[PDB]
Amino acid sequence: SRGEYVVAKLDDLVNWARRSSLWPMTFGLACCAVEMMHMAAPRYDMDRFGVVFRASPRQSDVMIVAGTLTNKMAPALRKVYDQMPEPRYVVSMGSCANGGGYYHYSYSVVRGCDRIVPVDIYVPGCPPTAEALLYGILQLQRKIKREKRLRIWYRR
Amino acid sequence: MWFEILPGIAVMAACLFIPGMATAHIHKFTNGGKEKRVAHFSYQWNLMERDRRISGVNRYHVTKGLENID
Amino acid sequence: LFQAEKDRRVLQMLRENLEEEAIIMKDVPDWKVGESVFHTTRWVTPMMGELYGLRTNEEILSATYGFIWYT
Amino acid sequence: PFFDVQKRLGLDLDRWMTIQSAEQPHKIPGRCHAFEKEWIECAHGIGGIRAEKECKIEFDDFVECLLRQKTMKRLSAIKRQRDKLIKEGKYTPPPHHLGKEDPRP
Amino acid sequence: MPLVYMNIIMAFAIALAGLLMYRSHLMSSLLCLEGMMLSLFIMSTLIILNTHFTLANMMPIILLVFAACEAALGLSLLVMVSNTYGTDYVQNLNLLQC
Amino acid sequence: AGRIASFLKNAWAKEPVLVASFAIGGLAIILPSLSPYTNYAIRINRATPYNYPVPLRDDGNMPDVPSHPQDPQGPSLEWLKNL
Amino acid sequence: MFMINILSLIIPILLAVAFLTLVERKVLGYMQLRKGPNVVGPYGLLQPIADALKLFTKEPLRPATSSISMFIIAPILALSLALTMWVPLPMPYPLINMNLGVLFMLAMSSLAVYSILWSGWASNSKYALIGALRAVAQTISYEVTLAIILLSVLLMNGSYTLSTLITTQEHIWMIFTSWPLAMMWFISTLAETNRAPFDLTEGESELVSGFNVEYAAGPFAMFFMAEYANIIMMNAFTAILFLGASHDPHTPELYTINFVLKTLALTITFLWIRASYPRFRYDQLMHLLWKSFLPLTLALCMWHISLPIMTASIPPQS
Amino acid sequence: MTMYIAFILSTIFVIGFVGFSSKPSPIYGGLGLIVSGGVGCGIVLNFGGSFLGLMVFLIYLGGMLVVFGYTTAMATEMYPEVWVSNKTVFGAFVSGLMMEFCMVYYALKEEEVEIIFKFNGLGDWVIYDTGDSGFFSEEAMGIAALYSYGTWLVIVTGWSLLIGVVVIMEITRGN
Amino acid sequence: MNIMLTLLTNVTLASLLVLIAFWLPQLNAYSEKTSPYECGFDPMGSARLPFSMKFFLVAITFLLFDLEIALLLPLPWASQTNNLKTMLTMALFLLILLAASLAYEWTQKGLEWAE
Ligand SMILES: CCCCCCCCCCCCCCCCC[C@@H](O)O[C@H](CO[C@H](O)CCCCCCCCCCCCCCC)COP(=O)(O)OCC[N+](C)(C)C
Ligand SMILES: CCCCCCCCCCCCCCCCC[C@@H](O)O[C@H](CO[C@H](O)CCCCCCCCCCCCCCC)COP(=O)(O)OCC[N+](C)(C)C
Ligand SMILES: CCCCCCCC/C=C\CCCCCCCC(=O)O[C@H](COC(=O)CCCCCCC/C=C/CCCCCCCC)COP(=O)(O)OCCN
Ligand SMILES: CCCCCCCC/C=C\CCCCCCCC(=O)O[C@H](COC(=O)CCCCCCC/C=C/CCCCCCCC)COP(=O)(O)OCCN
Ligand SMILES: C=C(C)[C@H]1Cc2c(ccc3c2O[C@@H]2COc4cc(OC)c(OC)cc4[C@@H]2C3=O)O1
Ligand code: SF4
Repeated sequence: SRGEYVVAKLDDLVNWARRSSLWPMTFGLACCAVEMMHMAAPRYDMDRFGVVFRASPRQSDVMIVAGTLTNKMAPALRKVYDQMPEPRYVVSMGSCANGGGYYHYSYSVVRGCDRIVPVDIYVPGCPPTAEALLYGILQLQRKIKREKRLRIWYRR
Repeated sequence: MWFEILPGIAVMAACLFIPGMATAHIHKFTNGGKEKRVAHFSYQWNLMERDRRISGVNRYHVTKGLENID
Repeated sequence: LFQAEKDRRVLQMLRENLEEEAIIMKDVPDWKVGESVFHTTRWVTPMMGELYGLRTNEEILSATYGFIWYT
Repeated sequence: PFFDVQKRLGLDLDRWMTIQSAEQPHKIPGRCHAFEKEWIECAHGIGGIRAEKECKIEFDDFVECLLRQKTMKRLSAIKRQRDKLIKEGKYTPPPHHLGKEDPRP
Repeated sequence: MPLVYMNIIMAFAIALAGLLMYRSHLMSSLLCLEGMMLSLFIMSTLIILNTHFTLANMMPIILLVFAACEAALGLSLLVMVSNTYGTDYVQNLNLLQC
Repeated sequence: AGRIASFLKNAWAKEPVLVASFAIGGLAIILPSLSPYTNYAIRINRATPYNYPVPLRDDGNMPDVPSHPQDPQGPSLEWLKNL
Repeated sequence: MFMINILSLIIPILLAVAFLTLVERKVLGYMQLRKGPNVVGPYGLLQPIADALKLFTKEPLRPATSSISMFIIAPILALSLALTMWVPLPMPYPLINMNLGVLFMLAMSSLAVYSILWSGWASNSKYALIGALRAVAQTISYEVTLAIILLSVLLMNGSYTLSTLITTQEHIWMIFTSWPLAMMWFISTLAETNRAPFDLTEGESELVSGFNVEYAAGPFAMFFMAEYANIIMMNAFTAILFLGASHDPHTPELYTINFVLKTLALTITFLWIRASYPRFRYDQLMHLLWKSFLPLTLALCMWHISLPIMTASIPPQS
Repeated sequence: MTMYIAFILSTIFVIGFVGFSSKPSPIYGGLGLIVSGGVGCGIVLNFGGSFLGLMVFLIYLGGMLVVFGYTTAMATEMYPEVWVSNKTVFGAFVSGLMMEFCMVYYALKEEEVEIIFKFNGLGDWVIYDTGDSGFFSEEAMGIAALYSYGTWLVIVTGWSLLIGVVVIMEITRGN
Repeated sequence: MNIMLTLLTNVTLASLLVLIAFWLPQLNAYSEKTSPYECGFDPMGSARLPFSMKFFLVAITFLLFDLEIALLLPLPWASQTNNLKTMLTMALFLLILLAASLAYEWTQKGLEWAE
């Protein structure tokens, strides 16, 4: 049908815009953030992929959890994530954010950020290299390229 | 590259060319091709009104030369 | 030259206004055609409401706001 | 109260602005220059009490030049009579009052 | 008088009535005073332009000047009042009676 | 000569902007009175014909008034054409 | 036919803003030993389109605490004033020919400030409030000096009309007559457009995002377009004021090209300026404008009042 | 009454006056005064006073910005009031709007005197002058004559401004 | 007429842009999302509480100086008078008083912010 073709093209166009212009919130916790700083460094230059740090949660598309989430910090992390306008995506960076990591058996550590927020991409490492984080970012872009919102609305 | 900034600057220049050039072209087209008259003071406006009245077509830009003296 | 043409144009428009004012005012009981509002008998410059009053709105705008609105 | 130091010293601190018939820049006249000139010359030295009564004609002309109330009333009468004649269809305004006048320089 | 003159005059009357009534804030009454100056400026400008009084074209400008000082004056008083009470409420100006 | 010089040197060392501002202001105040071209400026301002020159009615004894614009009488702007 | 002219003035300016985003990103990249956007499209040419599409397809949030009416009004006012800035500019023929163009543009800028003021106040955020007060301070710092600078430079033009500036500079540039003013004027524009080193109302190093911290998606996009359009317009105004190109009444294309080149040069000058130095404290900017720029501006105003009288060189227009 | 432009602008002028005359939160009052200043600039421009309108608009915009700065500091009003958030503010706003409407209706349909005198209408275009001359602006020359004719005005105005600066310094001293 | 059309078109374009911004994307508002932002943790007080301004005196001075610029605005026209000496004297006198006001407030520590 022509409607199917139209919604397919519109979904592609919409997906392309979202994938291309990804704005992660300027937010780091621990060790891994330093590696994130190296992804914005001249060698890798995430800005050339359309990726721009933005301080305000509202003007942010991605939240990169780069570091250990503690029990004292979890409410703050949840709050900023909530204040991101949709669509929003979460990338878990490093062992500490993935599953607690080297502080897994600690009284003051949340064992993985996925108990607080839903996670899209899990980047392993301690810390993941700037190439590892960049690979995870491109994987998230490929995942966004794969999603279909207008097709589901049309079939439903 | 450093010359890869040039395509964006060229697109900027192409975009910024359009306002002034289009304004000049529209001014020529609407006023008969002769640089739309400027009336900063009332005397110039009176001149324009006289031209419009004597044009016989209600357009100020239509100019009557020596061929109206018989 | 412009002064002479302005004088003739104003006088002509006043004369047409007077002739029509006579035409409309047939049977108004105590109406004097062409009566002034000034005690003095000297010339008084027309109000421009006296000139384009009985005329179409387009040239009323042209006479009033024509210069101000022209840019 | 009023200490006329300007008249005593011949200074003209603020008398240049009191009337519109007094030496405007570039000789630009007021819209009712003649009427105010006549009214001022009528009542120059006779005094306020005599001026308010003996120079009332010039003052009335000046005020009706300023506000044009009588002219507005006359024009409104003309307009309403023309409108009532038109509404019942007996006037037929001429072409030159409808925008069809042969223009002149 | 045209309708424009009556509109400006009634705007001045509205601003004066707004000043003469105080709700709680001194800043609102200062705004009403400045509105009265604005209405006076507009009215005098229309009167001068209509009658072609050339030399009077400068008096509205002077008018604006003596608005600002007055406005400035008011603002100064306000901060002092605030410094005494922490609020610009006219209720606190009640130490002196009739 | 020995006190104001030291004061000016210190002011130039510390506040060059104020020294420049006061110098420019003093020059702008003083030089216009000491200039021969101010009268020329006033004459140029007077020579601009903003409004119509209304002719005077001939009574018979006005030798300094011209009868035609190109007559030798009347003001001349040849001082302006070479200025 | 006037609507066609309005659209021809509006749409190309928006496109030029969209691509000035790319130009600034690439200039900063190459000045910081990197490349900048070069992936989305050839040489990054499609990056602005992607950014706009992403921004206008993302949801907009209305804060519960914030007043909604003024919150919505502020970006509309900012963008509309940014677009209205361009109508009196002669290129070489203005869209609207005004007898008082400088005054109109100056007044319009004052109106534009309120949108920032109302964005900060209406957001009801402590961070939002701080940026708005910095905007108040900045405007208080810069307007007076900017106004006297315009008056002093226009004393040699004879009138406030912008089309007379081309005739004034038919033989020489105005910057050869008033270079000490131009410098200050340049700095004043940097303060008027909230640009580095005076990016204080939206200071990201202290205020996270400044006045528009609570804004997202479309309203934020409109604020961003208003910012960049104001940048380009002020640089065009500087070019017309101080760098007077020659005009051929039979060939206005040459004037348009030369003016556009000068405007682009000044815009690249702002981009070069932002990367080079750190942000000013908002009290240091006020002290710089009042204790340094104001005395020189007053002295130069006196000098430029006196000079035509001293040299018998008063401009024509009454 | 052609295009009703002057009348519409005057009506908006009075509406903005009523809005800030209802004594609501100062932020709203400044907004209304800005609106009234802009429409007053338009009214003055329609009569040929371009410089005065632009001048009045410019002064008020600068003045209001200062008023906003002061309101944020000293009239903050934790729950700021809008024209529909309070009983008395809405009452005053509605009363002003209805007085505007009734006076307009009576003066337009009828010819009634309010305080001074009555009116007829027919638009504000009638009072014009059809003056046809000049390579200059009469308003511009009238304003520029301040430095040649109004020397006394310049003296008193400059003295007043300097004294005003001294007055502000002395008043805000405290101690 | 042309300027009013220009303003109307600009305002209409901005309003259409904001309408597209608010009606095109999918919206899922909830209480947590709309809460005021303050670095994750909930703000202590409110935005409405008084905000001390340390440059109030400079603000009043700007109010007074703003008026002075209006007086200086008509100077270009005033330069065309036949009484050039009087106009120059008055313009210089006005600028000298403006500079004297600035100097007086500077020396009286009026340009320094409150602590
Ligand atoms: C006129 C309408 C105006 C409003 C709408 C906007 C109009 C213009 C919008 C822009 C049109 C083109 C945008 C997309 C251009 C394609 C770019 C291309 O690179 O995308 C590829 C293909 O894109 C998708 O197949 C489809 C995207 C576009 C959808 C079709 C176009 C629909 C709009 C056509 C214009 C008219 C629209 C009318 C709407 C009313 C996928 O690339 P990607 O794999 O990521 O790149 C990876 C980089 N690597 C290689 C290094 C890894
Ligand atoms: C009795 C004691 C006197 C001294 C006391 C001083 C206190 C009073 C303030 C000043 C009073 C002096 C009166 C000056 C009024 C100005 C009018 C007069 O002087 O003539 C003018 C001359 O003005 C000159 O510029 C000289 C006067 C300017 C004075 C300079 C500054 C004075 C200020 C000092 C006191 C002010 C307060 C303190 C300031 C620090 C006009 O000249 P002209 O252009 O041919 O005519 C124009 C009219 N046309 C166009 C029809 C031809
Ligand atoms: C009546 C003449 C008018 C014409 C000239 C005026 C034009 C405009 C200039 C005046 C503008 C306002 C000036 C205000 C002056 C105030 C100075 C002041 O108080 O600042 C002092 C410092 O200023 C000084 O050093 C004192 C004055 C310095 C010299 C001023 C000029 C002296 C004479 C110079 C010119 C002489 C004539 C020209 C010759 C030039 C050579 C060719 C304190 O510094 P702070 O910033 O507060 O703090 C610093 C510590 N943290
Ligand atoms: C013969 C008769 C002539 C009449 C007089 C004319 C001669 C005048 C001679 C002096 C003129 C100099 C004035 C130039 C401008 C004044 C600059 C100034 O003095 O301010 C600086 C400050 O200037 C700055 O800090 C600028 C900061 C922002 C920098 C932004 C980028 C730098 C400039 C980029 C290039 C600018 C291009 C200008 C022209 C552009 C084209 C229009 C001093 O500040 P502080 O050192 O902090 O002193 C205060 C503490 N005591
Ligand atoms: C914005 C670009 C240029 C760079 C800079 C930058 C990022 C990403 C994240 C951050 C950041 O800098 C800030 C400030 O300096 C540190 C220093 C830190 O370690 C000392 C640290 O660890 C959590 C975090 C931070 C901030 C962190 O949010 O990309
Ligand atoms: S995963 Fe390793 S490098 Fe990253 S924050 Fe945790 S401990 Fe530091």
